[PDB]
Amino acid sequence: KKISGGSVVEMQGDEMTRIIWELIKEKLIFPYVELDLHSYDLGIENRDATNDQVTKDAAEAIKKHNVGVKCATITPDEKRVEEFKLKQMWKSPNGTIRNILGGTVFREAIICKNIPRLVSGWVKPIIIGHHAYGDQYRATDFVVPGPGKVEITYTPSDGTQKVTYLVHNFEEGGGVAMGMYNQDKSIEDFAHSSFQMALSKGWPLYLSTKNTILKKYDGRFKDIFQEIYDKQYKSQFEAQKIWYEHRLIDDMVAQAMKSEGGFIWACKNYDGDVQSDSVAQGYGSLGMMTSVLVCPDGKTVEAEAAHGTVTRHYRMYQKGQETSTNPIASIFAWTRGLAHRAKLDNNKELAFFANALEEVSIETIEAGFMTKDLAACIKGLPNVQRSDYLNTFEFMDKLGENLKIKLAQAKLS
Amino acid sequence: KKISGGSVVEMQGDEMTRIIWELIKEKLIFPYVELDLHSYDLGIENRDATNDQVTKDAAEAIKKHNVGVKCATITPDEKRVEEFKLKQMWKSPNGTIRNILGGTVFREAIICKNIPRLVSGWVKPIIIGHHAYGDQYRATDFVVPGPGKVEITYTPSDGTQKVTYLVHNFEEGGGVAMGMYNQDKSIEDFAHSSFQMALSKGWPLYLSTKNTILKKYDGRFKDIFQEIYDKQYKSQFEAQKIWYEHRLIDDMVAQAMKSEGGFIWACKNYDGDVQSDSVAQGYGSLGMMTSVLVCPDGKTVEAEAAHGTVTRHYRMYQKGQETSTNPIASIFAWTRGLAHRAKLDNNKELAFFANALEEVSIETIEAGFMTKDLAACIKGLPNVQRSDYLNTFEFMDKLGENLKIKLAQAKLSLEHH
Ligand SMILES: NC(=O)C1=CN([C@@H]2O[C@H](COP(=O)(O)OP(=O)(O)OC[C@H]3O[C@@H](n4cnc5c(N)ncnc54)[C@H](OP(=O)(O)O)[C@@H]3O)[C@@H](O)[C@H]2O)C=CC1
Ligand SMILES: NC(=O)C1=CN([C@@H]2O[C@H](COP(=O)(O)OP(=O)(O)OC[C@H]3O[C@@H](n4cnc5c(N)ncnc54)[C@H](OP(=O)(O)O)[C@@H]3O)[C@@H](O)[C@H]2O)C=CC1
Ligand SMILES: OCCOCCOCCOCCOCCOCCOCCOCCOCCOCCOCCOCCOCCO
Ligand SMILES: C[C@@H](Nc1nc(N[C@H](C)C(F)(F)F)nc(-c2cccc(Cl)n2)n1)C(F)(F)F
Repeated sequence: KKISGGSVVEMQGDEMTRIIWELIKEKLIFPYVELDLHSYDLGIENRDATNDQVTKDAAEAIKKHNVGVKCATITPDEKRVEEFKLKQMWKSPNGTIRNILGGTVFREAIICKNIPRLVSGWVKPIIIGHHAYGDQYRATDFVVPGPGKVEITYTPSDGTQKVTYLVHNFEEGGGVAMGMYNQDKSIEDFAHSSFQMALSKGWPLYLSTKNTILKKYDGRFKDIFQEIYDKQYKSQFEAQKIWYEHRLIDDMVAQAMKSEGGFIWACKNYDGDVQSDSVAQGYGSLGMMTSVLVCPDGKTVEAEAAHGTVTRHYRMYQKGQETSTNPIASIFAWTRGLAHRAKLDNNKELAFFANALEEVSIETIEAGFMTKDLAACIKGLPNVQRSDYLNTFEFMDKLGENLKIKLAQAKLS
Repeated sequence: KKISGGSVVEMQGDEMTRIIWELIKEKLIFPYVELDLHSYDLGIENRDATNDQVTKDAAEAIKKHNVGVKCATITPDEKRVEEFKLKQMWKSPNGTIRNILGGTVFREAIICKNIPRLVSGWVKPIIIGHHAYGDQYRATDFVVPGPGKVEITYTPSDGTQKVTYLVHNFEEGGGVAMGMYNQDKSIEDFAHSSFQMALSKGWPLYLSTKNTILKKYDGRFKDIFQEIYDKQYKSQFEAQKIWYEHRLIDDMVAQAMKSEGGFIWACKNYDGDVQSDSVAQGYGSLGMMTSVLVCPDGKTVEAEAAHGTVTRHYRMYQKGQETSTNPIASIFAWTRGLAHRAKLDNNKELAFFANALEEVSIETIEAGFMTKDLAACIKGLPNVQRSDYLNTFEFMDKLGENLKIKLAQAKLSLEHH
């Protein structure tokens, strides 16, 4: 009857994405696929009840079963503490999971040909791999109050000679200073994840640094990537007629705007983070941005939407006002997780299903059925009328009918 | 009968831009302008021979004569050391010059009517206000060879106790660490140049930081800009119905991509570096962008192309293949440098020459004669044929033809009379 899906780790989420997540399971997944589902409720309340232990348990389950699909979750702040009366201000579950798995998140826009892009020549997506460790995000910065000397020092653990460098001698007034770092193993894992992602997609890979300026700091990224490429991955790239190349960051961003798309882009922490919103708006909507965490083994993945829980739409839903929330990124978390599960298990039936759900979602939007965010990209939000879009539940119903028709004609060979 | 040009500091560069540089001088400058030329060879080989002292010499010359025009230069890494057998990995000459001169680098695309953009919304220009001092260009980075503790310390001049901050304790391996800084006074001058540029153009101004992560480092930039705005510029902005607003760099990049253009973008050193190439490409080509470093005094300027030596095109040139590198940005380094020289000396003839060469450049491209990069914006790179563009030297020939006619008509005109 149903396709045997295998073991999948499922992580339930919050707010509007929580509603869509159950609609996806009930209307798109469960009628056709039978899964060994290991479910973890990462809803903000269950996280509070378990003192965030449910988040660590889910990450360990992903490590054992190799495939996880996650719904967007609330990252607590001070207002969230008051809203839910949380015991503590729990940290981001995405950060906790990524730190336990040790992978790199790759974000990819889902492209439908009728949705215009802000950059004219983009025909294929640009997949950015984000090294989410170190650099500015673990740095120590401080105000320099007046004249004085700032130095950075290194004291070896083996008791050998301590090294000291002059950062700056403030002579006239004050200013600011900061120290930051990165780690060899994290960079090596970042490289492995990047090479594995490029090989799975069959696309070339680019790493961006500023090693001409940061000769030691950024040069280490360039050296680690090149040595791992030359020793472990180059023949696989050549056999697929792809390649790896290092580029300076300023040249790289311009090359990305000029390109047609269709490459993997390994980004340092800052470079990947600061442009994520622009890539989403550049291709259309945040609702079309999916993501996958790829571990250096190439075997363990965790897929999820690259956007949040869409709190503003959830507030409208709570007051009975019509919402039109895009489910594509959430749906593609399931198809990408299920497609990886099928690749691990040599499951042709599941691989066919995952691709069929992708085609169904793209064909539906390209046929003119879309949510308000996509209609606004075509027409401009001030010009969007009610007849231009389907609400959140109508669009899920339309996807469910098209998927049923697609699989029914696929069963007729 | 040549135009008396005055004192100009010239800095020769590397690879493809070095070849274009000589063509500009022999075809567009030397036949029409007689200069008191102070030339410094910043080619990678002469920098290696002088142990990079020629770079410091050029910066001091710019300080003395107040006008510098620089060709793009190689900043070496390990690959360049082996290529040229260098004595060491010399620091970027631009970082050295900018950190001696200080100030703000203003960068803006060169717009021709027949060149489609990559960002269709950018109907107005975007001017990048790039802080030229500190941050990554004056950073101290090193390899961490193994387990150990990295700390950053502050020892105040007032004799009180040293302050020690833990950066990271490497426990099981090695990695990298670095320290960087900036100075209150240079941030203040950066703010003043940004506000004054916005008021001169009549456009709003935005400053982008990452103060959500670097609350102290980037918070200082945000605080200094807001302090100077509220106390010295806010009323003037409101008189022109413009404004200044701080933006998170994440929001600013997305906001700029959705925008109509027509604003000044004050950027920190690293961000202004990336945005220079990105904004140039969005309007058409890296070869169509000016860049002028303006020192806090306003008297000294260093003009340059925003792009690099175009190594990839030079590699084709070395193979004996025809290349179509865009020389406009390098030409506008000369015209912008000479225009400031004319302003300092109140040299009407030289001021006319600089503007005339810029007009000839625009007019030549808008007439259909352009390099391959601009033909690709019109036709799309998969569709461009050899018949659609000129190589670098044919294009320089066409410019020289039109400039000779333009300057000949100027000397017969009434304004010269
Ligand atoms: N993956 C994760 O677990 C992440 C979770 N979050 C959490 O999500 C919550 C909300 O964060 P927020 O800043 O609002 O960011 P969101 O991504 O949730 O939403 C921001 C805006 O983007 C638009 N948007 C995003 N996703 C969709 C979609 N699927 N369909 C239609 N429009 C969409 C909406 O615009 P408009 O209002 O104009 O219609 C929305 O208001 C926070 O608690 C945050 O911590 C945040 C980031 C990642
Ligand atoms: N101000 C300076 O002195 C600078 C010096 N450099 C140095 O230059 C060298 C090369 O740097 P790189 O990263 O390649 O950056 P470049 O700016 O030199 O070139 C990158 C790419 O941009 C395009 N491009 C740039 N300028 C032009 C132009 N005038 N006409 C047409 N296309 C152009 C070309 O793209 P395509 O290949 O698609 O045709 C080129 O391959 C390095 O040694 C670097 O240190 C770099 C930046 C600034
Ligand atoms: O057939 C499936 C299709 O279903 C469509 C969507 O289904 C949604 C189901 O989501 C998953 C839930 O299923 C698992 C069971 O979960 C148990 C409860 O899960 C918690 C989800 O939150 C539900 C809302 O309750 C939150 C409790 O309130 C806390 C704060 O309360 C504030 C006061 O309430 C405000 C109500 O609105 C006010 C409007 O003015
Ligand atoms: C989606 C765009 N990515 C991107 N765009 C810009 N600039 C835009 C062109 C604009 F000027 F409009 F803001 N900058 C960056 C960047 C990256 C790393 C560090 C920094 Cl500081 N910036 N990334 C892409 F790919 F289309 F170029």
